[PDB]
Amino acid sequence: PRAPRTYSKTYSTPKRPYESSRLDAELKLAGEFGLKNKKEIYRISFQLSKIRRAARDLLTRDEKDPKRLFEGNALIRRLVRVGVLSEDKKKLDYVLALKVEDFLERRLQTQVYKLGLAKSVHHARVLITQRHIAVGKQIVNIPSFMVRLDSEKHIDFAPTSPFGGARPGRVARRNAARKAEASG
Amino acid sequence: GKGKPRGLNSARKLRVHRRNNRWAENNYKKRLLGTAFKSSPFGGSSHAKGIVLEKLGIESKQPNSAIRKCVRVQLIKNGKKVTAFVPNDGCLNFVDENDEVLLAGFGRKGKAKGDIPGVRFKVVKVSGVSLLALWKEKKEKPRS
Amino acid sequence: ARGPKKHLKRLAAPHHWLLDKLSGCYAPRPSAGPHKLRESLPLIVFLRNRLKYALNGREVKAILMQRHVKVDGKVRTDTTYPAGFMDVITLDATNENFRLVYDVKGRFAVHRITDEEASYKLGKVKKVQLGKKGVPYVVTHDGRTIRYPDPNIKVNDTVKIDLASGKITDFIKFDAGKLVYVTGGRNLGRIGTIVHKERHDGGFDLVHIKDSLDNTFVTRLNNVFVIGEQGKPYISLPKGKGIKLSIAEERDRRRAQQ
Amino acid sequence: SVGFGLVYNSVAEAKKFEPTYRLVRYGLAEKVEKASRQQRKQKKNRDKKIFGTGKRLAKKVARRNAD
Amino acid sequence: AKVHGSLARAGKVKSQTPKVEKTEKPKKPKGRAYKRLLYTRRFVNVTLVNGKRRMNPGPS
RNA sequence: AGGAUAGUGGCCUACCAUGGUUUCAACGGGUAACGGGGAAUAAGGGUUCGAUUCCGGAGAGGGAGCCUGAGAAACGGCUACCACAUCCAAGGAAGGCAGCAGGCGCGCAAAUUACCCAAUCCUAAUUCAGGGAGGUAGUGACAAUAAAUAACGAUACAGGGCCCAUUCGGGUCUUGUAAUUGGAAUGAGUACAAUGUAAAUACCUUAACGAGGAACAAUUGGAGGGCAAGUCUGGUGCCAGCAGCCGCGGUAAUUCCAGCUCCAAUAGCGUAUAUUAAAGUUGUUGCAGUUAAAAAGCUCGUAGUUGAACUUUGGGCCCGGUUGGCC
RNA sequence: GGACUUUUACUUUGAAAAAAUUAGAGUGUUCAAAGCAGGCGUAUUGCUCGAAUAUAUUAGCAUGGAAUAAUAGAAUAGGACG
Repeated sequence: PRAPRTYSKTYSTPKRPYESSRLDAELKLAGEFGLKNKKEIYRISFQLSKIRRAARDLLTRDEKDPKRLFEGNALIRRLVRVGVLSEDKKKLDYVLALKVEDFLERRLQTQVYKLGLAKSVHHARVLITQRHIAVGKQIVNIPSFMVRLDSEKHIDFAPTSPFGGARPGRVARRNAARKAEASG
Repeated sequence: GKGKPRGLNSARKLRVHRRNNRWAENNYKKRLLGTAFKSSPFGGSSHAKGIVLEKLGIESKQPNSAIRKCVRVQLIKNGKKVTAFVPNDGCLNFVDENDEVLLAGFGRKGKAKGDIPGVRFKVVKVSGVSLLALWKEKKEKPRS
Repeated sequence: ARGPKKHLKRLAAPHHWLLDKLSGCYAPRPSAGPHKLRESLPLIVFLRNRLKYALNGREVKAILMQRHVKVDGKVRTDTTYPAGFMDVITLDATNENFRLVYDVKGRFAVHRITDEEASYKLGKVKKVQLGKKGVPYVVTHDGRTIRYPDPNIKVNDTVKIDLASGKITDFIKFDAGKLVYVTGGRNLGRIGTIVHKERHDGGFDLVHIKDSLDNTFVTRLNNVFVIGEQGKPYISLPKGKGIKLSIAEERDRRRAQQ
Repeated sequence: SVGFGLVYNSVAEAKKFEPTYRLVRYGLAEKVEKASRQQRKQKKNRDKKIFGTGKRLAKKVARRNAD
Repeated sequence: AKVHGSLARAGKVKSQTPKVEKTEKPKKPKGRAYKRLLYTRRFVNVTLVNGKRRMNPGPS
């Protein structure tokens, strides 16, 4: 009787499974951007495919089609707001062209690595999941973020964890107690 | 020409012609007839319990020479007699007799898979004990 | 099902109440009243999901029972009474008077107004007849049944009422070139200045209607609601005045009012 | 943290308007003890199968169970 | 068919097999760590690029 | 015409005319048929499913009947019969879980005999009570979302640019290869607590406690092809067994059974069955009919589908809107 | 209002087609699936956009057209204007 909660995925499996080209390309991407799951890769490709289908079946339409105008401008707006797209490419053909590599570089983990708080994208991953980070004034422990660039301006380490101070560390206190006992 | 009419007020002819040709089609037929439910042993069910009665040493179809170590089975809801391929090595000794086993099909939708003639089904459990588990000793069978 | 209904689920409750598909799988059924089921706003959804003056129906029953509230000049101490179209409600607390009208987005708005703008209302005549003993009478769109009006007052007209009695302050007839208000369809909330009409004797009197941006449309003569004459409305009107700008125009509006 | 706060015009106003669980968790009142809901329903079914006060049935059951 | 026959030979080679057991080794990387190993094995590790990139070089 | 109905009316009766539906598939049978809103799936067209949270219907073990009532043909209401089934101090008496829990049986196949009315709502005379409606928690890998299992510095090797071009010396820096070593690093789980909630139990918060892998240990399929992944070791000897299709095995097995290695996906993976795409192998879009299955032995012919051309063109006259086009 | 309004199919437009769903606007549930909330203050009086829009088959009503397809028309004129 309680109206059932909608659920819908955010990915789609490959049509044809075993294509060595596909597998090696997406492995390159996983091994450079520090990923664990072809699930994640398929997910991002599925989002890209959705927006690309929209792009196709929108540029099919004439100019000044108010549907085209509103939806394409909103699409531009969210793509510039997330930063996968630039601040000067709003012609919808760049949208036809955009890349999973663009999505991945706009993710948080490799962003962290570019900003230099990691020394390795995997170091960024473990820091994210161990909460040695916050993008605004609230901690986040998810790599897949799709930052909105205000976060980018506002990045810092976790205030409530070392590398932003406020505590020496669990094993830090452990080592300190160890040396206190040694001196004792 | 071409056969099939083209007029704008002959949809009846079209529907009935296609109806007959779909009866010539395969799956429409058994679907509309309920062969899986009225004549097939399972009743269109994915699996089925069963009682072994004896063992069988079916020889293999050509080009091959072996014995496939299958068994003879009876069901419960229906009481029809069925054969089932004890798939792997030693599993017959595991499933000797009287066992209230579970059966399923092979994967060819009412046909035999390889050199196993007359057989569409195999065994998947033994009184609620899976045969791969028995075969790899991750578990062991209730004795009785 | 063997008798009258008593319950109401969510998702059979109408759209324009904006009741949420979560929060318990049952909804407030409007008990019978001077207005219909669907074009009606229960006081529970009003107080609990327009003002947030309360959070729960228990609180709302406390309010209705302590009688800060009154409709038609009467307390109306039921939690699910139909607050219909055009209607007046008066709250001693805050000395407010809310009016129940529509918005162009297809919703019951909340029109804050004064005590005299409450003390008069508007009512569409639903029909006219002759009661027993030769008493001519009429009946409105809010179940109000009124005796000895002007013979000039005929069907599809509108009346402005005292709200201390059911008597008339004045009336306005139906004819080409009069200001109206829409109730029914995609045009829920429009105000579109009758330009002409058409009969189709046998059913569905239709009316061609356009608002002051030249923008025209067509509506059913029983869905429209005449509010007086062109220019002056007999009441104060809500934000928009029944315009239905484009999605992009409204986007720009709010982006100007960021 | 983020929640909802509600001040009343006075303590008595709060006591009359607010929920009993809220008042008692604040400590302003006493949570009345009850038995199991099933037990309330059980005695309800019992006295539904009983009719009247009960003194007559008591005297009758006494005179009957005397022997 | 020869529906009966040598049902005695069942389990022959599985019984006759000489039992050998899995040697020990450390627990390996999981998830992204494993895929990191795979990328750095396949591309920056140039261990087998002879003409066509085999993956399980039999002792040659 | 009359009766009944709350009301029209073969709804029923009296009398009367003998009509009414039908290949434009009536009527009869079957349905693993309640219907719809909708779901999967796709370029389009489409095919399939849809008991199943919302809408309308039907039912309360099968049938019939009826009282009360505004409203029932009520079944958590009566009467009977039918099949079920209970208590008997054997005279008699009381019932219909396709309500919530729960049990037997059926099976391939399916949860606790729990808490609460805190909310959502409903009901009563009524703010105050009641509500297995409902919410809550438990079982729960049905399905969906996020995402740990590990990482980082330096120390033994191998590189690529540049400088010296002072040889093969440095290699500044590389990026990995490592029975190298160190740290910091929090989580799962433990929480003191507060918060959570009707009370809670859970989530988040954070104390205190909680890793170096022996730690806290990621499985499921497979390695001949389609289809990515061993010319590796031992065993077996067309036997045992593998394999969707092809096929492997008859003493050097790249397929079997084990060890090792390697690839695929990953807290999921496979398997069986049904269904869609694939499938232009249902073909309206858009199939084939000489020989591959298929042109009736030939002709007539009703319904059906289809059916030659023609009947107002023309020009002028103005008008004002959209598009650009000077400015 | 009196009036002749011979018939259709077709085609255009509109009213209407219960929500949920679907597509889709906006929205930082810490992202996401979701949901429809939220955001901003001088944070004491408080202020404030929202919860769009689209789709809705045939059939039914009105509906501009008059190409296309048929469709009867006054012939041993009971023929129209009269």
